[PDB]
Amino acid sequence: SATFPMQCSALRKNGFVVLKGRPCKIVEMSTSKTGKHGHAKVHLVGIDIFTGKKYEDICPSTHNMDVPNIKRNDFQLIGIQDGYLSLLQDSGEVREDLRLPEGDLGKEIEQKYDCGEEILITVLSAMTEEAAVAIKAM
Amino acid sequence: PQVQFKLVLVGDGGTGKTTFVKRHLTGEFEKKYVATLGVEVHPLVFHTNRGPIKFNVWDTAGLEKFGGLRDGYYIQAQCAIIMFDVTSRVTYKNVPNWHRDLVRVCENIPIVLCGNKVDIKDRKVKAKSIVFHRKKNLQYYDISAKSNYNFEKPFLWLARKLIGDPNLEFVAM
Amino acid sequence: AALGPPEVIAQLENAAKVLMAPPSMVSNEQRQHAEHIFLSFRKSKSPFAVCRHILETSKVDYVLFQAATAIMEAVVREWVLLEKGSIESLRTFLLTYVLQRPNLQKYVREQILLAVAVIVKRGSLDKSIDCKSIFHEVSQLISSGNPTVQTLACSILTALLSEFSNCKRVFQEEDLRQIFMLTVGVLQEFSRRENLSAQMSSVFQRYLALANQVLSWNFLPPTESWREALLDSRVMELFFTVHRKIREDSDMAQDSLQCLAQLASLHGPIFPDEGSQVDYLAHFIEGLLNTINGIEIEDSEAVGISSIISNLITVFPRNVLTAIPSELFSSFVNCLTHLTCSFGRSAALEEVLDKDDMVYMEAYDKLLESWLTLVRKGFFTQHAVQVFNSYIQCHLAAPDGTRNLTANGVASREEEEISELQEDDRDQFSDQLASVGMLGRIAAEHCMPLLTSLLEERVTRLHGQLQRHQQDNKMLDDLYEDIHWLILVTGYLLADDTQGETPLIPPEIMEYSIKHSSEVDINTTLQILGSPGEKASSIPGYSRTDSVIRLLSAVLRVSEVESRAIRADLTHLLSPQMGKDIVWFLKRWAKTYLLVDEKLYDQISLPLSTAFGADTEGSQWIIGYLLQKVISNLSVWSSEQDLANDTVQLLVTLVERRERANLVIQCENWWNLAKQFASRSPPLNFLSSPVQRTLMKALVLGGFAHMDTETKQQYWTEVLQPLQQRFLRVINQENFQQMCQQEEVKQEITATLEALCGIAEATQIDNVAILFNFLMDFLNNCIGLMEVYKNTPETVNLIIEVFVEVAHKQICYLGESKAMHLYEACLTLLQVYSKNNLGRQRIDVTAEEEQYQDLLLIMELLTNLLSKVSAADVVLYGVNLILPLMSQDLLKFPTLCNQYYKLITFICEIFPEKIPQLPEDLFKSLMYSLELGMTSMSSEVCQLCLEALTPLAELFLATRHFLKLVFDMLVLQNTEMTTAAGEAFYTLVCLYQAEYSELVETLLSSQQDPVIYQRLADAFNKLTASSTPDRKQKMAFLKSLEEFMANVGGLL
Ligand SMILES: Nc1nc2c(ncn2[C@@H]2O[C@H](COP(=O)(O)OP(=O)(O)OP(=O)(O)O)[C@@H](O)[C@H]2O)c(=O)[nH]1
Ligand SMILES: [Mg+2]
Repeated sequence: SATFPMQCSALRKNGFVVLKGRPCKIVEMSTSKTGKHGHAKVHLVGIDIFTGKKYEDICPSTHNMDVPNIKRNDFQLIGIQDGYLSLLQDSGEVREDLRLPEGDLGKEIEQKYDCGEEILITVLSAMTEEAAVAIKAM
Repeated sequence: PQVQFKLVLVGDGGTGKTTFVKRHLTGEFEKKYVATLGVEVHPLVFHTNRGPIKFNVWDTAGLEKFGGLRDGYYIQAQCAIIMFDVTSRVTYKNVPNWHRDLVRVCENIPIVLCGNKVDIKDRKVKAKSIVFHRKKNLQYYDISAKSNYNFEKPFLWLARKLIGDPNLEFVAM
Repeated sequence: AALGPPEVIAQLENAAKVLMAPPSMVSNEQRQHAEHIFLSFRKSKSPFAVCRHILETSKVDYVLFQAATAIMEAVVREWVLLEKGSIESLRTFLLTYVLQRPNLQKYVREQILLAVAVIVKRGSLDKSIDCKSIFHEVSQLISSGNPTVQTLACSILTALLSEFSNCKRVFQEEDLRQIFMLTVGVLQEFSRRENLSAQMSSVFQRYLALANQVLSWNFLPPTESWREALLDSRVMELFFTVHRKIREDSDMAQDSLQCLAQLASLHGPIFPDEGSQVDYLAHFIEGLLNTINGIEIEDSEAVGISSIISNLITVFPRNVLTAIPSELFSSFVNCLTHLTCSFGRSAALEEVLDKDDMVYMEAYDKLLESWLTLVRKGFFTQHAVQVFNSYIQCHLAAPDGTRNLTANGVASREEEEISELQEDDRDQFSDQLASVGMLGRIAAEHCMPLLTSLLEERVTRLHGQLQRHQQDNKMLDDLYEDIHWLILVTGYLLADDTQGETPLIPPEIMEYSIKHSSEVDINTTLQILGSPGEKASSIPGYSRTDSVIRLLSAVLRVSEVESRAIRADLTHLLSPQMGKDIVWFLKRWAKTYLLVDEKLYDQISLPLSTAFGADTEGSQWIIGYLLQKVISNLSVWSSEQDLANDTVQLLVTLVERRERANLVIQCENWWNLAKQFASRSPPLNFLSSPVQRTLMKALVLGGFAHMDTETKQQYWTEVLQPLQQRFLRVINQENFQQMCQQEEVKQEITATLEALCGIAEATQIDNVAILFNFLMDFLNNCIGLMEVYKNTPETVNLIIEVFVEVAHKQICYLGESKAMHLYEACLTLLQVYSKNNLGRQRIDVTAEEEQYQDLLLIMELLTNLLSKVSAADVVLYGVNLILPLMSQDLLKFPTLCNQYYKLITFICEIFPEKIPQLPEDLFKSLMYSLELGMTSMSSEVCQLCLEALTPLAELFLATRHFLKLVFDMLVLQNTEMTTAAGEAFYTLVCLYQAEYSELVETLLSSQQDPVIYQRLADAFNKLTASSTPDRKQKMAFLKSLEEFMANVGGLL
């Protein structure tokens, strides 16, 4: 698990790929060949699905690239413990290991939490990292 | 004494001028369309076998409403790039107008015509339909601002004409 | 601006020094301040005297430029206020101003002459200033011998010409002719005199270029005056002699040759009969040949000469071409062949020299194009042989050709990185390959054995080279290029493109096969065709084989070489380009030389009937051979996207027409390709998404060919049954939510959805109700999949894509009940998507991108839902569901914006009655979308909204609010004048006349000087006079709005 290999030619322009060690969403994928009769080589460039930094690489087609296994899950927010989100699965389980995200999203979580709204939190687990990435409120 | 030339980027609104320059500059392609107001001058450095060259590309506005001074920006311009959208025929019909304004404020400065967005399937303006390259100082290129396609070609041709060395080629720093 | 104070001139000059300063050293506040100084100065009321003073005193060229611009804009803004005497005095002031300053800065001079031309044309609009006064002044300016004054007159004429490009046409018939006659006279006087001075040669340049622009004017009117101007022989001989004199200028030569080409392009009703065309064409060919045969073509003249020749051949009809003297026609065609081969070799040299300006490639392209137009018993056979041999010599490698020869043999330089956007040779050089193919058809007796010999030699060379590459690296690519061009030429020789109809065997090929069918043993021919692995030279009597079938067998032997290289691990040594060539060729073969219908030809040769006939075993062999080819390519060529897609397209070609699908489904390779694809085996799962979609389309398409019930059930249960079984078992894996994220499940669901897209794409008229009933269950399961993959963007987007595919491909053939079921499914899917994405907020990593894609597909779904209980209510529920998702930033994606506004404006124009019946937030969102589309964004969007307002005038508060906006669109200053804007303005004016009189009176009260109030009053009165509370009521309101704009458009 964690990552599965896939021939570079088969990479979707809408999918993900591991670039320079980080899981990235592919934002551009262009093909070129050296000669007129040369074989194809792909120029990938993607955004780190967590940090947001741009990583790019050029590798020939037919060569295998590592594709990260991406999971995204919805927990309902039931607590904020000293900065650790207390999240409730629909199966009844509560996970208090994930921290609160920095930036305006953590500000939205604290504001909507002190206000008492039922807040749904989407956490993104990629390879070895997990992070809260989305908020849905009704 | 740095070697630099003034380049004026003209064309109909939404043909991908700001996209062309910004991708030429940062490396990111913006899918959203934010219309340019007046002009924005961006310096572009190219390392050649004869040294560095700087093109201060004046990214001008396509819409008449946001034109600003329009042809007033063409004064003392040393070279130009006219851009049109190969998927929008009206942007091609307007190319002789831009050519007229450039040739009025400037004169025989070398101009490069660029048909952008060749990466889109339904292409209305065919490549063989162009007669603009038939001149000693005029040239046409097929470019795609997305895929970084024929990006350096207008600047290499313009550099060869402005310097006068057809053996000039771009190299890595 | 004040006339006198030093602050005005000082402001303008300081602003000029700021704007002309190096931009990196001037803050944007200072820049915007300066350009605001100039822009506000140009918008002032009556700056004519002020600008006169600036032009007479300021010494800063930028300020003079901006002053001329101010005169230019003010004379049109306040045209109705100025008197004819003051306007003419201003025009003469500009003319004399630039006249008395010969060393004036160029762009200042040209800006002032632009002001003069604008004054003249604006005078032509109101019939105030005629062109004959400026023409007399120009004539007097030319009559003086001063080359600078002559240059000035030529500049004035060029300004008039550019400015005039009813007014344009009335200028076309009269004034343009006088300009052309002035230019022609100047060119005559210059051609007579020998040895021009340095300045006289420049006046000659500028007037020759002026003639070039005059002739190149769009649509010269067909009058007897233009007849006497153009059809006179002294003009043709004039430009021929002029070109002969300034030939070595390389710059005036192009202007003269473009003049001659434009004279050669005459074709309209300007020719009174067909005989004058023969006289004109004959004299033109005479002067052209006399000019060419005693002149070295050089570099600057090639494209001009070729453009003249191709103009003559393409423009004049064939009956006029054949009415000239036979000797003149023979000399013309001989010259065409000579220049064709010379330009061919020159262009082939330009390829290897890697020159920046390609001149001979364009000219050679024009000449080959003219050849194709000209040729399409045997007259051109010798010429066709010459041009064909020159093409084959220019595209073959060093030993037998001059493709890579520079008179040295350097073989070009380093391999140039080729992008995927670069067009293939068979597309870029399609016209040349078609021309050379036709010339090869009329001269087939020589060309076909040549192509067969070259193809056999290159085949053996490639076999030996590949065997050697196991135990000259550029020699392999040169060989690949040889086989490349040979395959292209052969393909365009043996069949056509048509792209709309069924391609037939070209008549020359069938005639050649019928005439020689007695000299060929069909058994040895079938042995050559049936054995593409062994050499043709070693077979019992290969010489007596049908030349056509031997050529097709040559390319087939190339295909066997490639396939045998695939059988070994030598796939890495092959050329994917050559693979594309062979696949394209076999595709073309399948459409012409497979299952020939004898009802489409008067007579078919016996060799082509027995080998490619309907019930013959030759066709059953070729179809299976192509199947094996597709299996090989799909087995190894996953990494080359072009080659893979072309291969699967060859498959679709083998299955499209039922005559071929009935024979392809009996092959075992078809069924093991079905199983191998449905098994998701290692080799085929490396293919991209569109390749697998097309493959699914081919298999489903094959499922509707001739089969008995046994193999029918076996086929459907071998193709569509594994999809149902795997999909239903995955969604029943005791998992409702937890297991979906794992790749073993997500990849299988993705594969199923892609396959569904292929099935939908295989839809035809007889496929619906069967394919649709198969897809509907998958849709109803895709509802729950939409609920399960909430946070998985790619899978949601894919599901929506299958709904878009089914709705687009099938709804046109569906009935009413089925379309109702599809409508319910789509509405439910949009309900789930809206429920999961309503108040969701995300961080970064291109979330706006993903919601943009989803919304784009949804918009296409609603559009195809509007293709066909009121049919449009479900679409209203859809736009109601996804409208809150339409953020202001998502409308900055121009594609999504255009689709959304096209959809909602189509809903407002057609079926407008359902708009007031919408809820409050829906109605407010729609009205705000229309106001935002009119007031900002694109002109296409604004015109779409204005087009949506007219069928919405027949709740009332937003319609009353539109009247103010449309009044500001036209009466105030977007600034695009449109017929739809006038229609919406009319309907909104006659609707609420109270707010209309309120706005008109409000504007008439806020005016300054009563001189404007009077003409505004007459204008608005003339507007209300034609309105007088549809068709006849608005038809006159449109013309009165045109007069209003032409009388109030300045008053800004
Ligand atoms: N498909 C495709 N889209 C492009 C390309 N270049 C630009 N675009 C898109 O076209 C739209 C317009 O691009 P811009 O560069 O902002 O247009 P512009 O030249 O700045 O026009 P104005 O500022 O109005 O004068 C944007 O949505 C770009 O993302 C291209 O090469 N291919
Ligand atoms: Mg711009």
